[PDB]
Amino acid sequence: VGPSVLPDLREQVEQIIAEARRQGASACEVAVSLEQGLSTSVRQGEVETVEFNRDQGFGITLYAGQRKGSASTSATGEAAIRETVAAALAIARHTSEDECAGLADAALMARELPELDLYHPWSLSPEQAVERALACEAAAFAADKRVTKADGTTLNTHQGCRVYGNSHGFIGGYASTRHSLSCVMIAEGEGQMQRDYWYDVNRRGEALASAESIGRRAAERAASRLGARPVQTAEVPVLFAPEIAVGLFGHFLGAISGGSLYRKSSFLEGALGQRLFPEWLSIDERPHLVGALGSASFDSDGLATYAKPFVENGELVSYVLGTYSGRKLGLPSTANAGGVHNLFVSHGDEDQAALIRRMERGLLVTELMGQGVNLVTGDYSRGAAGYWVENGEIQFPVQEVTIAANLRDLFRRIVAVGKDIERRGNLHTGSVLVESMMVAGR
Amino acid sequence: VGPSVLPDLREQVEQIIAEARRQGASACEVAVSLEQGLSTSVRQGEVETVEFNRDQGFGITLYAGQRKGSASTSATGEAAIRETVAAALAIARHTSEDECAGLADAALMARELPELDLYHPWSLSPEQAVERALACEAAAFAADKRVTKADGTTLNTHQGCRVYGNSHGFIGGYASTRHSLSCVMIAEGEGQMQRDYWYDVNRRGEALASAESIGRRAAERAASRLGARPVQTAEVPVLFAPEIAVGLFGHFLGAISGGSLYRKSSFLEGALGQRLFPEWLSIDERPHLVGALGSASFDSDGLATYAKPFVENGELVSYVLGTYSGRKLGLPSTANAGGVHNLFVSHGDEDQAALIRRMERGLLVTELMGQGVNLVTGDYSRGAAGYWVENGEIQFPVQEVTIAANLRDLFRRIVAVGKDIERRGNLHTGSVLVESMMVAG
Repeated sequence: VGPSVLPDLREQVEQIIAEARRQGASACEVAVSLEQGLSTSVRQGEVETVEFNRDQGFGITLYAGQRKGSASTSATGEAAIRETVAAALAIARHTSEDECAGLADAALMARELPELDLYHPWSLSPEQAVERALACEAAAFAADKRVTKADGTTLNTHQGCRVYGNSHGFIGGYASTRHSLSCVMIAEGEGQMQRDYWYDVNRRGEALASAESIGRRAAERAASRLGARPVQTAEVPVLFAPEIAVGLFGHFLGAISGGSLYRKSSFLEGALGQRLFPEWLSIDERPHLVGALGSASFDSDGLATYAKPFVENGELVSYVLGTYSGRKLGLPSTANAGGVHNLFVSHGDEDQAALIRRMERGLLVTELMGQGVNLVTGDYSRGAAGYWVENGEIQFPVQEVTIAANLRDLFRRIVAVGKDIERRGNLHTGSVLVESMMVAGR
Repeated sequence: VGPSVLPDLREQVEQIIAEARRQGASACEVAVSLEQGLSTSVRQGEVETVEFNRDQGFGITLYAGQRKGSASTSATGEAAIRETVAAALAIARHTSEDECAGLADAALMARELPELDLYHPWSLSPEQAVERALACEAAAFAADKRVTKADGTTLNTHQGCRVYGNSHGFIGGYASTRHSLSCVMIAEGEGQMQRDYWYDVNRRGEALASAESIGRRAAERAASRLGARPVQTAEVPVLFAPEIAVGLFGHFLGAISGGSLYRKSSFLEGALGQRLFPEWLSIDERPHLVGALGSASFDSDGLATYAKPFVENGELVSYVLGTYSGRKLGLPSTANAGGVHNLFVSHGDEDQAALIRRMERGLLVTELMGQGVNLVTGDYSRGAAGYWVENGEIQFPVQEVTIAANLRDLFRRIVAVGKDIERRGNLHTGSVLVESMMVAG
């Protein structure tokens, strides 16, 4: 599973497309995936599993005019291809016609594909996987006498190849890697027991934060929570840690995606051209970053991806749409069939410490809990944990509180975005200072 | 994919074991899985996907003395077996010795295997699949003017075959089938949007509750929630709806499983032989039920499964253990490598309506939220929703409250178990009336 195999997979995709044709299909879309890697788990100094995985499959979506049919299988080979295609068509021929259905026009298929350098094999023997996973836990325990237990420490290293093709003649494919190391620790103190973790993800294993650093960090976090208590119900400013900030903007994205929009299940429906954020705030996508964890050179329709803004000086200038979204809404695709890639929120020059100082007083949120977000109405209420701030400092840990606001207002009330930017996924935000929110606790 | 295909999978298992031997592993364990079915989704009267799946794979766990390794693939053939076994061994040979590691003794492999009749293909064209999924959503909307939106209604019908083997020479395998229809609805009222759902599951497609009945129910449930409000903080009795009662006993199971126990991460850690429940309460396992959703004739070590109690007259008479658990704890296996199969909590003759009455005043819980359960200590706190009861009737819907207690005390405080028994999974409980809990709002 490397670039070296990509050619076999192209050939496989060609055969699937050809078979669909032989069987009478109007058009079709095919995806093939190979993946393999090694996954190591440790706990309380014990190795629990060390496992090697190799997974292959393909899925096809077919058309019989305006009728649609899908099928997938992990089998390979001629009979399999014949069997899977025949199934997609049994469905296509017995389901109904969709006006919006069918591939993008052929002129729209990516003409060329940048090299995104996503493939960095990690030479990692299971002996070194176990060595590191254990060095991580041990650094946790070694960091504070009060960290007395662990949930898993998991080290994951994987390689994959994906190829996509359609009846329009498009065929595109890339190989990638992803390595991660997560650590989950339990600490006891002040009449209580508290839990936290840390992790890192990188396409190049070598760029992962040291196993030690990840462990120390999961431990400090666990320990800092000891002695958490509620606070007095009050409307105060709230500071979201970068990794919780990410989820917020996730709700933004969901709300501006075609699916939500045309299902009339989005608070942001119709918001194109509106000020949803502060004048200084921009949100923009950069799909071609070399080595990035969210890079992609084409979307799930096979349109070329391109750099673009979604929010510009506070203003929503674009929804996130694929071909079928666009047709549903009477708009063009934004070459985002399958979502965004490498999203960025613009930020100032202040770090979390600076932002805490600026907040003066309020709630720093480092964890949220529950399903309290309604995308249809923007209504938001979630359990939360973190630290209370006063006189520009962290006074003490907080738990058993809930936070409330409408997202619509929340986004308007963003006071700053920090330069303490998260790098472990597809959405780079720093910490987010919100002017005020309803904090409730008893 | 059914019984006709088993012998091919046996043969495949044999080959893998042989190939393990060829590469010099001391012993091994192999599992092969084939699965296929149809999955239909509908939403607001639209069809969103109709898809046919077919998935095959195998996994092997190898030993090199007291050293252990595992690998899996979904590929097939002489080269896939060679490459996958080679990999499990590369790991075995480069990881450390575990004194407790290795298979169960050969004497213990299941000598025979009852016919559990878990295989009931559903002749369901995608045309019919879609007809039904839609008829379910339509019944929901038709049930109450206030049910204005939907999340998915999903219909799944699948078939599988599993075969497992040992280097001890044990080989065993069964075909099964599993069909479900779930419906998720949204109501609007009273300043509110409320979400709820209903579903059914059965190995026989025809035994599923009608698509209409499932829809009506998801809608009634969504609608009943409109106007939910908090209640005043108080210590009071709490009645768990059967489907939430399942999750409770799940914490109990987790707590008496080998892993929790030897990791010293269980509040029930020395509990064998103690009263944890009312004298009248018993919990027992019945793995051989014909056609049940949880039936199994052998565990993940290949020991024969058998009917047995875990709680007898309120007393914990058994943990849930596999061979590796047993060794860790210095105890025999309870033929429960991979968990329990078809568990039952004993109950009285009262239904949910009867238990509401008996409770007189308190909180009926029909949903929980938040990962608020500490199995290490038993501490429990969770977001909850349902209805308030007074004068033995449901007064109004409740939301934005939490419930708290230690499970240790909670289980001691069980007043009764309803006969409204839950059938859609591995755990058959009725509604659970708890004497008192801390309700906060």
